This record gives sequence, C-alpha cells and structure tokens, in this order.
Amino acid sequence: QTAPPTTANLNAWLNNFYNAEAKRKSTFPSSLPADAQPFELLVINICSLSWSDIEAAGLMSHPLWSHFDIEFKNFNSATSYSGPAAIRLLRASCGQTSHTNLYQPANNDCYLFDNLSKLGFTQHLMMGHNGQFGGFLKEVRENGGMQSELMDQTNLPVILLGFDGSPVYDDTAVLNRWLDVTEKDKNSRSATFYNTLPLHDGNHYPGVSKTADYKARAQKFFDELDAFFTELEKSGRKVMVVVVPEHGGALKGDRMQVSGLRDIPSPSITDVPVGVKFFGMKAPHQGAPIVIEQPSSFLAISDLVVRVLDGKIFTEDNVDWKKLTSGLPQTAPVSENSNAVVIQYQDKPYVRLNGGDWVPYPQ
Ligand SMILES: [Mg+2]
Ligand SMILES: [Zn+2]
Repeated sequence: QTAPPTTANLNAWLNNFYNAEAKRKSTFPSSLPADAQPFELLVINICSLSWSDIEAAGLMSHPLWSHFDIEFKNFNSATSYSGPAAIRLLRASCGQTSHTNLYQPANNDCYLFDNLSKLGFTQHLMMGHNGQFGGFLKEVRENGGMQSELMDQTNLPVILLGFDGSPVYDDTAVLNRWLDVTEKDKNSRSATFYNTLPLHDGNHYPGVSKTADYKARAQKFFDELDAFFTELEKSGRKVMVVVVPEHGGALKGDRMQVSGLRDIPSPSITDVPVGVKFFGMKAPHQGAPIVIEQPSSFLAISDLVVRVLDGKIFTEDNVDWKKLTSGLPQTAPVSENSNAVVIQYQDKPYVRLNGGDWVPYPQ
C-alpha cells in the first residue's frame, strides 16, 4: 500500500488481494494419526454481535468475555449480511473471495466441515430457528455445502418469534440437546455448525409491540452461554468451542450510515469478537484469554482447527500455548456486500459503492 489512494490504485490493490487470497489454503492431513485423541468441535455462529454493540450495551465486562482461552481482537467478518457470513465461515479453509464468488463453486477442500468429516468427525447442523427468512438455510446448503439434516427442533421451548413469525428457540435448550445428540451419535468426535439469532432486531413477543431491549436480550444470551460453558467444564468432555458472530447489529451508526442500517459493511459492523475455549484438558488454560491482536479472519479459525486435530492438547501436561497461538494466518480487513466494498488503505477506511469511485469512509 505505497501507491497513492486513487480509484485505479485501490481497485488494483483489491484485485491483487483476491489473487493473493486465491493461493491460500488451510491444509488438512490425509488421515488422523494413530494416537489421535477424539474431541467435539462446536462452532457457535451468532447474528448481530460486534465489539461496538457490546460496548453500546454496556456489557464489555460480562463474565462470558473472560471465559475464553483465546480471543481475537481484530477479526473481520468480511460482510454485514447473515447468508454471506455463513458461507464465508463454511468456506473457512480457503482464502477470502469476492462477494460474487461466494455464489460460484469453490474447491471441495475449502469447506471446513467437509474437511473434518473426511477425517472421521460426524457432522451436525443445528439452528435456533428454521432458516427460512432471507433464504438463509438455502444458501447454507447450496453455497456453504452443508447438506446435513437439521438437528431435531421438536419440543424445544420458544423464547421469541422472528420477524417472519417463525420460532426463535431457547439457546439453553438447544445447547442441552446438543450435549445429548452428540453423546448418542455413536462417534467420539464430531463437528457442529450452530447458527443462532436471538439478538436480531426483528424478534418479538406476539401481541406486545414493545420495542426490543437489546441490552436485556444480550444479557440473557450471555448468561445462558456462560452457564453452558461452566456445565461443559464440569462434564469432563473434550470440546473445542469457537464463538464467531456473523456481523454486528449496527447499534451505533456514523456520519455516512445511521444506526440500524447494514447496507455498507463498515468497520464497526464487521469487527467482531471471536473466542475459542477448550474443555476437558488435562491442563486447562489458567490466565486471562490469550489475545490475538493481528488482523484475522476465517482462515485463522481453520488453521487453528488443523493445529488441534490430533487432540494431543487435551492430554498434554505442559501445553505450549504460544506455539498454538503464534503464526496464525493474517488477513487484511476487506469487507463486501453485493454492491459495497470497504477496505483499510494506509490505515484509513475507504468505501466503493455500486462499483463507482472509491471515497474515504468519513470518520
Ligand atoms: Mg458422540
Ligand atoms: Zn445475521
């Protein structure tokens, strides 16, 4: 990023970014080693949660945030819409593509959960909703490659209704069912993709008309997730949980995009907290979370999963935490929706709307 920030130079930079990203892959082994230790992977993909939202709600000190072993502080969601965010996470094992290329085929080895299934992990798909709104489940299947049947939702308590009137299931009940389904799946190892949207602004209680209280809803969700973590620790089960918000809820707006709007994938909307917690270790992590400050995105999640595949971390007495958390792949914070791109160039944000000229994102 030495050339002057003209439209031609920024377009050239972005196209070079795509070309460099296309050469990046998170490489999985052909088989697990003979002494591999089984564990469960659970990826919790959450709608409408960014660092900016947590600060706006006054919840930066909720115990959940210190209940991780690794925390990414500059993770970029690369989009501000749910469907694209889920596709990008499901395609975590290859470098970042343009928005248009999310809807074109990718190499089979780009699909994180297929890479895990090929190594003997049972794949599970679980949702706190039915995925009909916005064609979300359809995109997860067609572009995210996720063909697993939806985990049974029958008899789960319903906390709210979504904007379209369909159920929003209670996260505590969903997660407790996950414990049971994984116990009963005949496999010692599994990988689950869980998408949940309790903070979505259109969720409501039928007949009430009260405006949603984001802080109260976020407090309840964080309380439920933290309680699930505490119970999972006491269970002795070997689990890797990755908490990955899709994108922010846009609680705080700015000069160019007012609060609530997500058409432009602004830095505050795409800068999301990503946390990893390990359960059932012989030597559980003791301090505050290890912080990864470098610019990161989904490729770093895939590479961390590769590093843990053999399960040795769960039986090691002296874990080299630095080895585990160092040298992960870095990714520039480029974000796209269908007709908007945001980049950082010479430490300043720029935006391109409708394929026109680049303009500074006003600050
Ligand atoms: Mg099992
Ligand atoms: Zn979403």
